[PDB]
Amino acid sequence: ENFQKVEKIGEGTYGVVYKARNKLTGEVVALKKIRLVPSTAIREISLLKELNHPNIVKLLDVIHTELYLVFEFLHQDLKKFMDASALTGIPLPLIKSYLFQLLQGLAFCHSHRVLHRDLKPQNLLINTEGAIKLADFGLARAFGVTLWYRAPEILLGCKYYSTAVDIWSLGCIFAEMVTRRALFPGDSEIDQLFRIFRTLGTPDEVVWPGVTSMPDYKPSFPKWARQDFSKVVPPLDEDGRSLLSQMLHYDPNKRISAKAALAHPFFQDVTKPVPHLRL
Ligand SMILES: CC(C)(O)Cn1cc(-c2nc(NC3CCN(S(=O)(=O)C4CC4)CC3)ncc2C(F)(F)F)cn1
Repeated sequence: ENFQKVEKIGEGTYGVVYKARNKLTGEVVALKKIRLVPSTAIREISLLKELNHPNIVKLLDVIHTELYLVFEFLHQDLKKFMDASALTGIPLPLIKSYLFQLLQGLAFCHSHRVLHRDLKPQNLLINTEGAIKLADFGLARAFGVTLWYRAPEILLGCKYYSTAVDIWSLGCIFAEMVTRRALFPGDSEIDQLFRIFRTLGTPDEVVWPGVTSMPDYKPSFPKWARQDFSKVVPPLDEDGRSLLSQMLHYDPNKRISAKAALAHPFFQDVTKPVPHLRL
């Protein structure tokens, strides 16, 4: 009744997303219809209405009548942009700008103990003004599949994972912007873990204390040597490779925080370019 659906723009784990217009006000929004409401989800989603930041997609309204989530609408995601930019690549100053802004978004959310848990290029939304924003923060915790961006602690069965899972995912996305190919495109959970291990080396107690005690760890995992890191994201410079290395540390406690990543020398020359978007 209150929204005219314009077109289907996405499908998440929790429901279909439509571009829609408010019939009273004329505001254009993204309207997510949540699939099959538990009272704890209502309370958790209501708290996310408060979590406002320029690099977080705004949750405008929660409508529990007879659950719909009304979000800010952006015109493109980073997957479509990367695919449009595949001949030439995204220029490094724009990659750097986007990574910086996404680390600002993560630093804000993490400072409020809110995790994303499922970052992927389709969750990263851009506009014509050079902004990039994170979509879906806090929904995984509120409500309770691409594996390519999943942290190794998740894949090894850790129940009580941390803000570090989002840094991992963002490092994977960073690498993909630079190289124009997904870093770890696994098509099952074991294929995902084995692709990580084939690049970064099979983890052991030296690099990741406690790893051999993790729920899904098996002593029978093959033991791959770690690849030379300059083979992973050529031709990214040593500042970018250093930052990526720190985002992809196995040990979640060693992995760089969003806040510390913002201070990395890679961002010494950061700027805010505007992308040419074809809408
Ligand atoms: C993935 C998910 C799980 O995040 C759920 N999901 C959420 C959205 C969403 N989408 C938009 N805008 C769209 C962005 C993609 N582009 S595209 O590149 O032309 C198209 C993909 C080819 C169309 C416009 N704006 C806001 C949101 C929200 F606020 F809801 F996040 C889309 N899917």
